[PDB]
Amino acid sequence: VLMVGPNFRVGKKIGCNFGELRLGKNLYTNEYVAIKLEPMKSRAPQLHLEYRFYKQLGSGDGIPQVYYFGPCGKYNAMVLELLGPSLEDLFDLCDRTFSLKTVLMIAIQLISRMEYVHSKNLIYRDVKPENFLIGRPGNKTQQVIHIIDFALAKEYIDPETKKHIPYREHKSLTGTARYMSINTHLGKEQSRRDDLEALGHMFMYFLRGSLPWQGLKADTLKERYQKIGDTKRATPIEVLCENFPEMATYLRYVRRLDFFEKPDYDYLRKLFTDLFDRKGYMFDYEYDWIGKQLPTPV
Ligand SMILES: COc1ccc(/N=c2/[nH]c(N)c(C(=O)c3ccc(OC)cc3)s2)cc1
Ligand SMILES: [Cl-]
Ligand SMILES: [Cl-]
Ligand SMILES: [Cl-]
Ligand SMILES: [Cl-]
Ligand SMILES: [Mg+2]
Ligand SMILES: [Mg+2]
Repeated sequence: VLMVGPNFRVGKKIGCNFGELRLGKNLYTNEYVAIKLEPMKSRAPQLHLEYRFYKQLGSGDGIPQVYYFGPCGKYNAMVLELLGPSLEDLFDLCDRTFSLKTVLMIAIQLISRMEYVHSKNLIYRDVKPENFLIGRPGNKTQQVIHIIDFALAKEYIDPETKKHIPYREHKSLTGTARYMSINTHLGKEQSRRDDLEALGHMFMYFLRGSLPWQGLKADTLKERYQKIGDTKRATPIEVLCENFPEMATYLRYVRRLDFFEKPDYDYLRKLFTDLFDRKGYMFDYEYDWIGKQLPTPV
C-alpha cells in the first residue's frame, strides 16, 4: 500500500529489520519520517503498547516525536521522527572504542534521559547501543542522544494505588544479555536501578571496546544468560573499571540500590561532570564520530 494515514507516503525498507522499518514522507509538510510496521497477524504484538508508552512519555528532550499510529494494509504502523545513526552504528565507525570525553557526553545525557523516563512512571528495560540514536542535522538535534524502542517498558508506579510495583522473582529472561543488570539475570523484577546499571555496562563496553562476558555461548538461551550473569558476578568492579574510577563508583552505587529506591540522578551526573571538568574537556558535542561519513537513508 502506498500510504499510511492521511498523509504519509510509504517508501523503501531502511536500516540493516526485514521490512519492519521503512522510510516515509509526510506529503503535507515535505518532511521525511520513519515508519515502523508490525504484521496484524503477529503472535506477539508490541507496537500498539509501544505507542501507548510514547503517549505516557509525552514530548521530551531526546524522545522522538510520534506522529501517527494506525493500519497500513495488513500491518499496524507507527510513524515517528526520523533520527540519525545509533550509537552501535557510530561505535563501528569509530573502530569500536569511544574516548572518555565522548562516553561522558553520552553518559551525562543518558542519565537525564533515564531520569525523564522514570519521572513518567516508566522503566525502560532495553538498554543497548542500538536503541540510542543521534538526531538529523535538519532538525538541529544531530548533537542530541535520543532513546528509542519502548516495547519492553513497564509502568513501575501502579496508576490507581500510586504504589511502586511489588518485588518479585521468577521473571522470564528475554532482554539483551550483554548489558543487563546482575539482578535481571537472577530473575528479579526490574526497577529503576536496573536501567542505570545496564547504562553503566554499556558505558564500559564503549570505553573498553568489549565486555569480558561478551563471547559466552551455551546450548540453551537460559544456560547462556546464566553463564553471562555468573561472569558478571565473578568480575570485580575494580577490574572491569580499571582506569576509570568514576565508572567504578557509578557501578557500585547502582548495583547497591534497593529495589524500591529512587536513584540520586544528581549525584551520578556530578560524578561525571566533575570528572569531565577535571580532565579539561569542553562539552562542545565534538564526539569521536564528528567528521566521519554517517550512514543515511536520505
Ligand atoms: C543506518 O540507517 C539508518 C539510520 C538512521 C535511521 N533513522 C531512524 N530513525 C528512527 N526513528 C528509527 C527507528 O525508530 C527504528 C525502528 C526500527 C528499528 O529496527 C531495528 C531500528 C530503528 S531508525 C534509519 C536507518
Ligand atoms: Cl525532512
Ligand atoms: Cl540531556
Ligand atoms: Cl554478548
Ligand atoms: Cl575537549
Ligand atoms: Mg522533539
Ligand atoms: Mg529492539
